[PDB]
Amino acid sequence: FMKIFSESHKTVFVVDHCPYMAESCRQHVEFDMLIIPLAPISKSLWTCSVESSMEYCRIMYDIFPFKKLVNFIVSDSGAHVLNSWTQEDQNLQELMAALAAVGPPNPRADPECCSILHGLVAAVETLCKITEYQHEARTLLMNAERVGNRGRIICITNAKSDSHVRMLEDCVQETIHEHNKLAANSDHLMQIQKCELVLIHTYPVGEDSLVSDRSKKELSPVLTSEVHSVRAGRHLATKLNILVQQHFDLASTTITNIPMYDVELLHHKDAHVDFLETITLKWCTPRTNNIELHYCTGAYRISPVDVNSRPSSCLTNFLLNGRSVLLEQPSKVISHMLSSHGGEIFLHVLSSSRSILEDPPSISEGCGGRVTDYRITDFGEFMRENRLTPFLDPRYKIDGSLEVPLERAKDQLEKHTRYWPMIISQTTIFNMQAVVPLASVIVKESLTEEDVLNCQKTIYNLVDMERKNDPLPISPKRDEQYRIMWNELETLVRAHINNSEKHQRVLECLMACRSKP
Amino acid sequence: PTVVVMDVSLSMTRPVSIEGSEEYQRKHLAAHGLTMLFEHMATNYKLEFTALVVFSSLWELMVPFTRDYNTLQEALSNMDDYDKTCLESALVGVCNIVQQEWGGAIPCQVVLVTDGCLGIGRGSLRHSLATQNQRSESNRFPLPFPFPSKLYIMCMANLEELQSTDSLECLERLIDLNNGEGQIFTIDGPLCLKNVQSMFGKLIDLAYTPFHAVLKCGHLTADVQVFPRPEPFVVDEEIDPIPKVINTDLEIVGFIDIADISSPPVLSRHLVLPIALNKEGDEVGTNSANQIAGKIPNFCVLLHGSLKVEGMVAIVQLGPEWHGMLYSQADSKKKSNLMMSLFEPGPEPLPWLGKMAQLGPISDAKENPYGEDDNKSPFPLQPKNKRSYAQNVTVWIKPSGLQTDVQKILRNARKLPEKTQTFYKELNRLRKAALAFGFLDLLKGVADMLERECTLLPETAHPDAAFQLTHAAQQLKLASTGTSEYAAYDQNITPLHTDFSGS
Repeated sequence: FMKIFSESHKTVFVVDHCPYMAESCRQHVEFDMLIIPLAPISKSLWTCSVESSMEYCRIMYDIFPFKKLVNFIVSDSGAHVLNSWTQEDQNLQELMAALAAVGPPNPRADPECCSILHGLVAAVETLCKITEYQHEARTLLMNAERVGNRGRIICITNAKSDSHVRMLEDCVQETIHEHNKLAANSDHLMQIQKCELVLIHTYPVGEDSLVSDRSKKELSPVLTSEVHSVRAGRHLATKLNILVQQHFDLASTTITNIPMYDVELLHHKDAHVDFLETITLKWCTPRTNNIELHYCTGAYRISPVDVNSRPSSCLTNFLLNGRSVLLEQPSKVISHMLSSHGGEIFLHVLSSSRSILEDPPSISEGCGGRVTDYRITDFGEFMRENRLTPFLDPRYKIDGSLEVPLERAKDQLEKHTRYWPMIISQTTIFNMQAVVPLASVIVKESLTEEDVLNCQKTIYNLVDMERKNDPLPISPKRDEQYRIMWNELETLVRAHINNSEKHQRVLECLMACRSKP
Repeated sequence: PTVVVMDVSLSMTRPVSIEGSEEYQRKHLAAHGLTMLFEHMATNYKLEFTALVVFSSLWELMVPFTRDYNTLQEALSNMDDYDKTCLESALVGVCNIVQQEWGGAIPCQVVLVTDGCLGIGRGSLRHSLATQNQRSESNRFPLPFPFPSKLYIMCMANLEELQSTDSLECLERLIDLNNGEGQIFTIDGPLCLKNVQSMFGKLIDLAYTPFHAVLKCGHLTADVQVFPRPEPFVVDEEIDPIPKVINTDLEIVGFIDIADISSPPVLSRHLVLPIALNKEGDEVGTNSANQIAGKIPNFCVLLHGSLKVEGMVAIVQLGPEWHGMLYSQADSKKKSNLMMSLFEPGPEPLPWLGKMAQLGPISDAKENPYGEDDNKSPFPLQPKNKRSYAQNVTVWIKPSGLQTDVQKILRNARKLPEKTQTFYKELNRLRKAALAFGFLDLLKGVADMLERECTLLPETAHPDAAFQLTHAAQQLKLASTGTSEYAAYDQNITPLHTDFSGS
């Protein structure tokens, strides 16, 4: 098997575009609210199936931005693949434009050779084409490509009878069998080790279904089939909403007590593994200054079931603005947190039980706990000056084997700590404001011309201080103070003379100006 | 945490040696072994929580989870004697007291001390192992433990005695029911204090040896202890099968503000505490020793103090393509010390940070990305494509979803030419969605509603409103036909360039 390459890696939709799909679902839509009100209108079976399948892909793409690919196929007199397996083609906007280009089914059109079988064959053929992720796994193993290739075919059509449905299953079974032989003898295709066929029969409301439900049946060691009979409109969309939760192991979470109804979110089931069908979490009133760093055992992307409803819009827009939401299970228990990360909303799993790290040992009773003069302020500035920042394009400062940004950050920490006394009483030059212009730049890789001038001006000022006999923070004699001060400054400069030739000249300036060694 | 399950049944009162080689009973060598364990914990594994459970016909939580290993030691003194054994019921209690305190994600080690004599009958282990399949959820077997567990069984009976009565086979069956997570400890020789101490000494080396490491930030170093000892991590058994252990040298590679790290998902949290070592790597002879170490400046104190004051975390390299963070206790009214969390192994554990290898120093940047007043931040990184909730999407499945779009179009239709731009953006928004879904009848219905709004325009209306409403209503009907006009997805409805403004 392959873990990421299960059935949900490849999903192929097959919707029929035949004239009979233009039939009205006979479920009235009230668009005009309050004069004589306009007559309600109804959607076609094709519109109902395109709505439900696109909503299926909306929830999947939010929760799985990568590695869960879709191929959308429409079937009439032929098969039309609207997008490929590439991650770039996993785009709802581009799918809507393609669906608009094929247009609605023409009721007064030739219904000959118009069949769902065209897209069903195309579904089998694209399942044998390699995805980008599968192609990369093949190149790696060269365990020599034990790469799994599984898929799922979701087919929405209007079938004649159960006999007609069984014929569709047998055609898919025979097509998988024959094309696997062709895929085996091809250098750029893969056989279908497992395939799940989901046949969804939809029909207008008020009629009696000509197709009956049938549970999963093993037609082949590769193919498992399963049929559904569901009314078009709200019922058909509810079926695909349940199917998207089963196909991708999704759980439901309902957030209550939202001050501004209730909001339902979909996410991977692992977000509720720690807790123990819907999980009700109460909105906790956000304190103006709560804990900034929460211990999190898991963060899972979400997707709102009713993305455009006002309660769900108020919740999502609240998170997108920058504020987080704590969630409570009905003192009290805060178990989850909703937080947006650059526009992407994750459901954070928090810890509710007692911490095994509670009541830690006292800092004061451990090693170095009785030292009172740690340079906490200075080292805090050290941390601010050594903060990390993302680099997108590969960069350099010479030429050769490329330079890694994190290695340079690690290297800067090495240079910055070649001389860094941890306590106040162990240093003199790092307690003097006059040394800052030199100490802050002498640790650099190379010195600019203004850096050299400031290093020399620093050394020149220290000579003025020694002549005026200014007191020094050394933590004893005035002549002994500057001797120790010069030795410490010499130690710092010598720690970096190999950086550049300008560093060497700074030392030459120091040795000539300091009190005679 | 640790749960000690001690057998106090009648068989534990049998002599250790019928030859009179030693005076102890089975329960006395059991107490001596657990004394050795508790004494080791009290000095080399102080922070471990340990509970004591005794069991016979009934089981009782004698000491709840505690770090006070004196009270655990005192519980082994003058222990009462009882009767039969009921091992399964006590293991049910182990599941209860563990989840009731720590949940189901914290690794716990269960130390079962018994002589293997579990009898025959109702509460016997031989019967419980035989009736493993039945009863289903109402009376399910406690093994495997719902939490990550190790089942160490300390046998107060030699190998020859256990084999002579099939008792050893039942104890081995318990570990197999725990997916092999655990180990049987037996003595293939004379039962005595010397061999029992050797037995518990092997348990100590296996399950309670503290994890030593070196915390480094450039040339600033400190010998540290990582508690609890990190569990070896296996990613995917098919792809990457080697268990990952964190690097002994914990190299800090940079710092990130707490607000930028947000609240990242981590594998586990661990306290990082300095330890006093000497020439041979010995930990200072395991009050004069701590007083000397207390006056030696330590990098952990400086690091933790600065991390808390600055509200920052320190990124650590746990290994190749494995990173974590060091931070201070963020609840400000609890006790605080330095601790470390491990990220999911890989190059991009956190999307809002990007690839960890591409995080570099601000010195290599052209401008300071955090701002001169430290008022900006290069974080969070944003995903290349927006999500459905951070972007305009059309959903007309529920009737209230369609009525919301037409009401936003109607509201802006009654506010022309002020809201001309948003009126035509919401109009083309519904036009494109109707062409994609094949819901052309909606275009006819909306166009009829725009014609009604134009006729119902009050006399106190701007003159341009009537022109744009009929223009939008007519161009929407021409799109509902399907014949190539505005039925194309790309051809938007543009407003009429009326000259009502000042020429």
